[PDB]
Amino acid sequence: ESRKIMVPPHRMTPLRNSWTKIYPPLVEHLKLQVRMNLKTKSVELRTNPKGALQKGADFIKAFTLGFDLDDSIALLRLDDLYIETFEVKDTGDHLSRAIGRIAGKDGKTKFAIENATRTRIVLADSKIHILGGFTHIRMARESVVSLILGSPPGKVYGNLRTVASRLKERY
RNA sequence: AGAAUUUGGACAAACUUGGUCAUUUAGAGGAACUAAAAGUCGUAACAAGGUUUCCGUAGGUGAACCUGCGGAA
Repeated sequence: ESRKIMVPPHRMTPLRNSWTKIYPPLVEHLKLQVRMNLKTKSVELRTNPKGALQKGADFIKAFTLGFDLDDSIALLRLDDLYIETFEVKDTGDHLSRAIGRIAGKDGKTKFAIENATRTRIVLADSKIHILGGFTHIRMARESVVSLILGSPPGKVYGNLRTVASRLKERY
């Protein structure tokens, strides 16, 4: 029993140079066997005779999606971690500057929402992936959807301050 | 045609000398109207929203990396 994760040709060279830190938790912590098909540009994970294949698939799928090495190791460990993918889909007007509104100047809005909601976000052209806990993904996604659908920067930043406080608060 | 006697002298800028119009009074009076300001400390209020990871190309190049431009997720 096996899984195949297709590595796109824009995350291929980081996979090869950081490959030597990717396969050791895949081959001794997880006890899988791992091959990298250079023909199909894919990663194959097979099970030996001696429920972790989905964990390894999510590990390399996070790296495939665009999350860094330590972020992917954080997904491989830390059972309470999830990752949500969505396109914008809500062109000059709407597509070419809603993503500029998520980013901001030097990505400071994305950095602010990452630190406020304790997720971390990779923003493609229009493909947003979010790695966090369940409630953390909920709040980061609500704020990202907010500032692609139109909200004032004061409103989204006040909501970010408030969500940081209430997510870290007991009671 | 010069020159002065002129040949006759109309013309005449500047100087005396009464009224008209505009303005200054050295200024001083009169008797009207209108106006008259007592309140620590108050800001930077003032403003837009292209990040990650590759790929090509031009330049700066230890051909590494950076920057600009063009694409991909």
